[PDB]
Amino acid sequence: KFNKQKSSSRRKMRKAHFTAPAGLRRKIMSSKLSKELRLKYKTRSLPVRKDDEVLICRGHNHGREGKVVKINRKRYKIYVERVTREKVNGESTFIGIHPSNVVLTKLKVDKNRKKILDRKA
Amino acid sequence: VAHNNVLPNVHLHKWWQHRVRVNFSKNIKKKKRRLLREKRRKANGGTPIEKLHPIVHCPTQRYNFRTRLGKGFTFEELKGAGLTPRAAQTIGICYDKRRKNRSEESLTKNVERLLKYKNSLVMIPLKKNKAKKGIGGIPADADKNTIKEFRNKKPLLSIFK
Amino acid sequence: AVKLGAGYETSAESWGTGRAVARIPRVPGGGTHRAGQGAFGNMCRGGGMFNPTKIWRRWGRKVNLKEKRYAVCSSIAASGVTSLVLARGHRISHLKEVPLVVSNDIESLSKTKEAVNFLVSLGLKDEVNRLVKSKKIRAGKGKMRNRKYKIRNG
Amino acid sequence: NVKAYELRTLKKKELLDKLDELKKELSGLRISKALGNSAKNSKIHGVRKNVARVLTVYNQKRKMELRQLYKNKKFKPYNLRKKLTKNKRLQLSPKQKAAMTLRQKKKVQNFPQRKYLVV
RNA sequence: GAUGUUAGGAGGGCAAAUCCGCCGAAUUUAAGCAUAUAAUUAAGCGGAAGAAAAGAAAAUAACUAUGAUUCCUUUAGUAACGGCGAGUGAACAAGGACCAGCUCAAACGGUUAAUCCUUCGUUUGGUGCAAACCUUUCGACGGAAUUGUCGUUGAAUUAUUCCAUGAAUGCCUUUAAUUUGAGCAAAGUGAGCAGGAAUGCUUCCCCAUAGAGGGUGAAAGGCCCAUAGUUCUUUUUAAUUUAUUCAUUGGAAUUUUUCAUGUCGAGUCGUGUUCUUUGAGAUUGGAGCACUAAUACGUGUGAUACAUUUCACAUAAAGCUAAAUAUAUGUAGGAGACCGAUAGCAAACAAGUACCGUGAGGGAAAGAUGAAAUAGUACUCAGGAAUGAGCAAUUAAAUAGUACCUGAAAUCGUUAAGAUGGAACGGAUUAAGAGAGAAAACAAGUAAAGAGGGGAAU
RNA sequence: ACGGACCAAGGAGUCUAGCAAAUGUGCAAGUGUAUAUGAUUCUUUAAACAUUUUACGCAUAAUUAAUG
RNA sequence: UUGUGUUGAAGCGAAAUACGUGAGUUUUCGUGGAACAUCUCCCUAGUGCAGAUCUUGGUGGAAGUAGCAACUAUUCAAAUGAGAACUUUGAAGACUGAAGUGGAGAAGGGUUUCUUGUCAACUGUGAUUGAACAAGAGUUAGCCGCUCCUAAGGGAUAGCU
RNA sequence: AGCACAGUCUUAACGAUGGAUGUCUUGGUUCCUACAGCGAUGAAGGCCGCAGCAAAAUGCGAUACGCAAUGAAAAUUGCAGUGACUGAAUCAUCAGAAUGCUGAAUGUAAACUACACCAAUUCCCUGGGAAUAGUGGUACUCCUACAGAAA
Ligand SMILES: [Mg+2]
Ligand SMILES: [Mg+2]
Ligand SMILES: [Mg+2]
Ligand SMILES: [Mg+2]
Ligand SMILES: [Mg+2]
Ligand SMILES: [Mg+2]
Ligand SMILES: [Mg+2]
Ligand SMILES: [Mg+2]
Ligand SMILES: [Mg+2]
Ligand SMILES: [Mg+2]
Ligand SMILES: [Mg+2]
Ligand SMILES: [Mg+2]
Ligand SMILES: [Mg+2]
Ligand SMILES: [Mg+2]
Ligand SMILES: [Mg+2]
Ligand SMILES: [Mg+2]
Ligand SMILES: [Mg+2]
Ligand SMILES: [Mg+2]
Ligand SMILES: [Mg+2]
Ligand SMILES: [Mg+2]
Ligand SMILES: [Mg+2]
Ligand SMILES: [Mg+2]
Ligand SMILES: [Mg+2]
Ligand SMILES: [Mg+2]
Ligand SMILES: [Mg+2]
Ligand SMILES: [Mg+2]
Ligand SMILES: [Mg+2]
Ligand SMILES: [Mg+2]
Ligand SMILES: [Mg+2]
Ligand SMILES: [Mg+2]
Ligand SMILES: [Mg+2]
Ligand SMILES: [Mg+2]
Ligand SMILES: [Mg+2]
Ligand SMILES: [Mg+2]
Ligand SMILES: [Mg+2]
Ligand SMILES: [Mg+2]
Ligand SMILES: [Mg+2]
Ligand SMILES: [Mg+2]
Ligand SMILES: [Mg+2]
Ligand SMILES: [Mg+2]
Ligand SMILES: [Mg+2]
Ligand SMILES: [Mg+2]
Ligand SMILES: [Mg+2]
Ligand SMILES: [Mg+2]
Ligand SMILES: [Mg+2]
Ligand SMILES: [Mg+2]
Ligand SMILES: [Mg+2]
Ligand SMILES: [Mg+2]
Ligand SMILES: [Mg+2]
Repeated sequence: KFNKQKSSSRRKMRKAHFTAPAGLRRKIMSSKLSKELRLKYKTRSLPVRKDDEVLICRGHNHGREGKVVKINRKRYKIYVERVTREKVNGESTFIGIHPSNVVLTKLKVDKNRKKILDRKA
Repeated sequence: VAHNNVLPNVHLHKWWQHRVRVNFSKNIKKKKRRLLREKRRKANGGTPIEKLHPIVHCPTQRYNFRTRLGKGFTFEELKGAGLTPRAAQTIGICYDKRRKNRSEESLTKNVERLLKYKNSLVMIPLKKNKAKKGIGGIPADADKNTIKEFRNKKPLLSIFK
Repeated sequence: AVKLGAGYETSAESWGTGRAVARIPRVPGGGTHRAGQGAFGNMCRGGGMFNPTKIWRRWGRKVNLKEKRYAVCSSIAASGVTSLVLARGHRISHLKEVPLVVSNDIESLSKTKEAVNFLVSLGLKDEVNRLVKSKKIRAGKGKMRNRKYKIRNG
Repeated sequence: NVKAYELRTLKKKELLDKLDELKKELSGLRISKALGNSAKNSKIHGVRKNVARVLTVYNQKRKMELRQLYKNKKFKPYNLRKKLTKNKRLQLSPKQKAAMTLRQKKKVQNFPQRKYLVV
């Protein structure tokens, strides 16, 4: 806003969003952590990895908790354990949820994650 | 051409569109210039970005009465001041080898101005602490406390106008 | 301003009269759907617009400094006058004095919340509410030119 | 699937030997692909990558040795020379640019652009 | 002088928007057209840079004089030029932006080239992990140079004061900025309704140095990215801090007094003549040719040719030089009271692409399913197959089925009603139909008793 | 007489320079702050504000080829 | 400036005891699935179409009409197949008639060659055929050419312009 | 089981055809800011390649949709395969390495992968041992230096 080096322009922003590199995608697919988690760490939001257990707030399944099977940076959607849905053929696939509509509980924690937490602190 | 209008004298028979400058950049350009000036001032810590110019009388029968800043002080005036040209150049003052004096009064005025300027100015030493007297015209190097005091006071730009 | 060579980058010329087609310039050659078609001219697909817009149009308007000053004065006067203010749309039913004068303590406020509270205390609660309400998505293509929201002036 | 840091230590001959082996392997893979097979068709890419890495390592080593050989000595092979834009190369060194005539230098020494706080 | 695949090097081409030379039109205007005008333009060719070019007075002025260029405001649409027609058209001053000056040649120095360069080196430093740079002084062996490099900017001589110098010990601090990348970054995922899904509607909360913008299954300050703000590091560049001692080689500015009046750019200026260019007018600049100078008492300007003479201002015929100034090119940012897929670049898409032209060249059309195809049509029946149908199936929605958003008009199909003797439609006024409708086209209130909603009094 | 098979979209007195009268507005023997500077101006801020602790334009005088 | 929206916006189609002299405005139903207004004032514009042998894109009547008439000419049976006048095989009858729809080559073309598939479109009728589409595969030289020489000529070296 | 003549024209409903309108929009547009040369150290341009399954575009160059290194950092995915539990999978950065053949193109040539000539060249190990017909170089003008001849 106040710094005239970064563009406000809507179109530009949209372009950036769509064409972001993988790292950028990873960064922007962050999710809110639970109240307890927040209390524990000065962190408000973390980029969600694989073995994180999440609770969904928005959508058709607005309360079904479960671990994340896969995250998709191409479509900006994470996939939960039991958000299963049969396709037309009958093949079972996961319903993709945007990280915004989800709040994470149990955290997958590696050295990198620890470092990130420390940085946040 | 028709009716009682002035005869058309709009010189647009050439490919004028090829050379239209619209100054959308005016105010912004000015701002930029100002910024640059500020930067320069900062770089030249304490010293004034502006150089001393002598008051001179404008030529022609129509501007004769008016006086304005001329570029450069003339050897004679420098001499009067008690300054070398080179020394003057090194300091704040512009020197003009080509300008000549035909007015004694004018010369006197110029020298007075120079004197005033000299009085106003305090010289920071070339090497730190080491207080040494100037060459030919340049005054003296003052001590540190004095310099500090001077700095604390507002640098006036009244002489340069 | 539209680009200078817009619609006119073509070498198209008119076939003349005896071909049973209008005499607008036509794109030369063949093979393409573009070949044979009307060239420039405001009526033609892919033509130049009528009077293409130019940077040298007068954008700014010089106004007499004095005039400007006068205008400012008038505005100030209006602001002083409660009725005028009311007309202008501000919710001034709950304010004692409309030339609103507040203590220098205001110049030192450091928190938006505090400011809001002060405003509320003054009587502008309603006004504030209105302002809050009035952020809304603009009708039209403005949305696409960095003018997405419209907000009333408090 | 050998990576760079393991190869920096190995002698050049050994590296060469490794490379040849890799090449041979690649050839075999290619042959297999050519024949009616799809078993190890995806293994080849990795091998190729490895080979490339090896080549890079060896090349770097070669370069280093060359550099060592041609340390100083005024002129140098144009590759080992500091490759920079032609214009820049042409351009005089800053020192050269600076170099003033003697009288000028003297003048500078005498009357430098002094700071003259005006109050 | 040739010659060398000798040793070391450089030029060539691409790219142009601004830039600098050349070269060079015509359409056009003059209501014709020939001078003019277009235009010292386009094209052509050659050359540079981040700017280029210009630039340190053979300047203007006629003043109480100004003082390199450039650029802006202005002079000024003025002086002037112009079949004195159409048209064209400066400069000085003045107000600014910015301001910077200089070195060759010539004079001088022969108790001596004091210079310069190639190659080979030699040894203290400072950074960097390396790679590398960055500086430091010192000699060789060659050359170049007396057809002239370097010092001096008249020459000495006095007083004054600086500047370089080298070694020991000495310190490397505190900030201000400025510019790069970084992190960190306030507060709801609360009722209820409707919905496929809130970011909506009510209502109870808050945060805001952050209520730009984007995303998120509909409008979100509080869901996420980012934003306001800061906390580092990067770039340099100011201020502040610590300098102190000893060695003398060299130089400089004034200031005295002597003595010296030096030097100052030639097929060049200039004139004549031709052509061009100019606002330049008995020629403004330039150029070709012919002629061809003067030494500072010179000779060149001082806008009418000339003679005789003043006066004022300059010091041509060698060169360099930052700043302001310009950019439709390229890249990278940021914008809009701009355009919204026949618009906007030709090009929102595998666009300078397909395709056309022998070739120079020409040159398109073409975006959108949904929130989600990790819901893209399963299955059954009829079909050679496409397709169709389903009691089946994804979806909120398939008349959203990939030619997929919305789906107009022309045109065509089905159904119904009607009309119909070589047009049809139409206007005016009815008519019979066929649809529509109740907000004037009737019923306020009163009573019995249900369903709701309110407001007030105490 | 010409143009029009039909339909949809596009499709034509515009913009700048200077002058003019008209009218509005401010100021008014003045007026216009030109460039440019200045700011406790910086999302908007390419605007707005300010004008140095006798600039110039047009007008206030005309007239003459002209010294005037 | 004060509002309308997923209890459905714009648009579109039909209308309406609708209002306006009129441009229009407003409303109802249906579709639609996301925005939309300002008339409170005025500010700005690439601002209003029936025509331009207008431009572009679409669509008609003509019209199921003109036509699908050079190269003498086909027929029967069978096969493949969903389906055969124009695919294949046999049997006739025929033509091309060595100045050949025969062999080879050049220019030009560029995978058209070949096998196995094969039919969305194309193959102006059909088509199971194909120079179409798909997957592969195919061009082997000391001797055949190019490669070497010079020709008309061309591009340059030295100059000179 | 019956019954409408047909056609032409008109109206309404529901469809076809078409892609208008509306709504969008990773594009343009102008303006502003900032920087601004690439090349014999082989450029721009053009060919030829390069993926496991690979046309175009995009990216790259015989190390060929990438290598190293740095900063992130668990995925990548149509399948096959490769990785994590951090020089590895993927990005970003890019300084190191590498950069086919050409093209100013520069050995002579050019509808040639034609042809000369001078170096044989290259790699390994701490002077030998391996290799390859492979790699360099050789244009024209010019400059400085050197060389030995000429007058
Ligand atoms: Mg256009
Ligand atoms: Mg609209
Ligand atoms: Mg060149
Ligand atoms: Mg000429
Ligand atoms: Mg004419
Ligand atoms: Mg005419
Ligand atoms: Mg040109
Ligand atoms: Mg250049
Ligand atoms: Mg220059
Ligand atoms: Mg001027
Ligand atoms: Mg005037
Ligand atoms: Mg002219
Ligand atoms: Mg929606
Ligand atoms: Mg001279
Ligand atoms: Mg002329
Ligand atoms: Mg004069
Ligand atoms: Mg110059
Ligand atoms: Mg277009
Ligand atoms: Mg719904
Ligand atoms: Mg529909
Ligand atoms: Mg939609
Ligand atoms: Mg549709
Ligand atoms: Mg006619
Ligand atoms: Mg007709
Ligand atoms: Mg027509
Ligand atoms: Mg229209
Ligand atoms: Mg008026
Ligand atoms: Mg509307
Ligand atoms: Mg128009
Ligand atoms: Mg029309
Ligand atoms: Mg009409
Ligand atoms: Mg048409
Ligand atoms: Mg046939
Ligand atoms: Mg016969
Ligand atoms: Mg016959
Ligand atoms: Mg044959
Ligand atoms: Mg065949
Ligand atoms: Mg057929
Ligand atoms: Mg076949
Ligand atoms: Mg084919
Ligand atoms: Mg033979
Ligand atoms: Mg030969
Ligand atoms: Mg010959
Ligand atoms: Mg020739
Ligand atoms: Mg009938
Ligand atoms: Mg790597
Ligand atoms: Mg790493
Ligand atoms: Mg060659
Ligand atoms: Mg040949």
